[PDB]
Amino acid sequence: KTEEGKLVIWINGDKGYNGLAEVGKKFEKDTGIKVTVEHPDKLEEKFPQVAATGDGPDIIFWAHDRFGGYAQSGLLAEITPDKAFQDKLYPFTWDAVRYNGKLIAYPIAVEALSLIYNKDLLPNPPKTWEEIPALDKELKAKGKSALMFNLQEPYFTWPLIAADGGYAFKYENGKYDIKDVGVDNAGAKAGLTFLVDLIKNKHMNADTDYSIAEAAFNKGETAMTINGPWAWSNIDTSKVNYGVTVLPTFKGQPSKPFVGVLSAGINAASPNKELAKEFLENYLLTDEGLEAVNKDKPLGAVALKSYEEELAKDPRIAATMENAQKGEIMPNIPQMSAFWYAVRTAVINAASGRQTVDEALKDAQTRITK
Repeated sequence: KTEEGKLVIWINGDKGYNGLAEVGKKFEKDTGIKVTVEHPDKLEEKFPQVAATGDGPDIIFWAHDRFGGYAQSGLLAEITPDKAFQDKLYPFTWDAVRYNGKLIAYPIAVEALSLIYNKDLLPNPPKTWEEIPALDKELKAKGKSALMFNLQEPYFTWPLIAADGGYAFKYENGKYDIKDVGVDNAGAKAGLTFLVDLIKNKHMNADTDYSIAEAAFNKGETAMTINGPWAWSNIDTSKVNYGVTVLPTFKGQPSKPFVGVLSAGINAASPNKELAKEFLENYLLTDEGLEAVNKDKPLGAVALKSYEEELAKDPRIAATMENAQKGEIMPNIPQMSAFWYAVRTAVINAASGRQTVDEALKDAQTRITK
């Protein structure tokens, strides 16, 4: 039974330079509230090493997948809810942030992507995706392109082959089956086959690099750029208007890309539970500290119906809200990491010239399981 008067924060994508700067000093100002502002970068690998000691600090924000799903085995204490829940909380948010009937994680950051569109240099029916690829005919017909992006990255092919009906793993409620995979079907096959025609009908050789494709996204002068809140290079007070819209449908069904929520939590050794719940409930959960990090400057939407209700002005929470309703939550299984060996042999190997999608993709399923 020991008590202390200090807490260390850990943020990796919150930013808030001036925001947290004030709130931190304002508390100690009373007569006993000192918070240490720290931010990680590569500590992701040190965690399992520096954790074996018992977790020094006790304040860190990270997505819910590797927070409420991994901590459940390491050393993370559950959180207690207040009246903000009964008040009017989005059931679609907490209903998914449950594990073994326990709430050992809370979301306080939405990370995801938008579909970029060009001011008015792309007239067409945004009801069909196929309308996009054809845009190259009229665009290239002069000396430009309506779309430009990578081709061998897990940010385009996957989201493109997902709008067909190709599942990855069997996840119900909050657990997996054993060998239930939805890749050895007609949905995944037809999706991997279409992606190949695009590369041949566009580059006809696939010679697009990062510096080559970066040229387009850099000047965003083409109706195809994919970016997120945590992938912007150099802010700079620009003066160019950009259009943010959500992806259409394919064949009749949308695609399943990435949705992200940051779960907050403390180690199963936090001092004073009542003092923690009180300090945190009024720290990063009120106009006192919240406005600091989410009002100094808007960037991420919060899990509050009351706040978002005025939030109608910000297009971050609104635009992403479209895909969120019809999207899939990131994975939380270690076996899924094996798929990396699949995508390389499926697209890369098959794109070489001595690998057929039949034996490459189909046989790949049986290999992963055995």
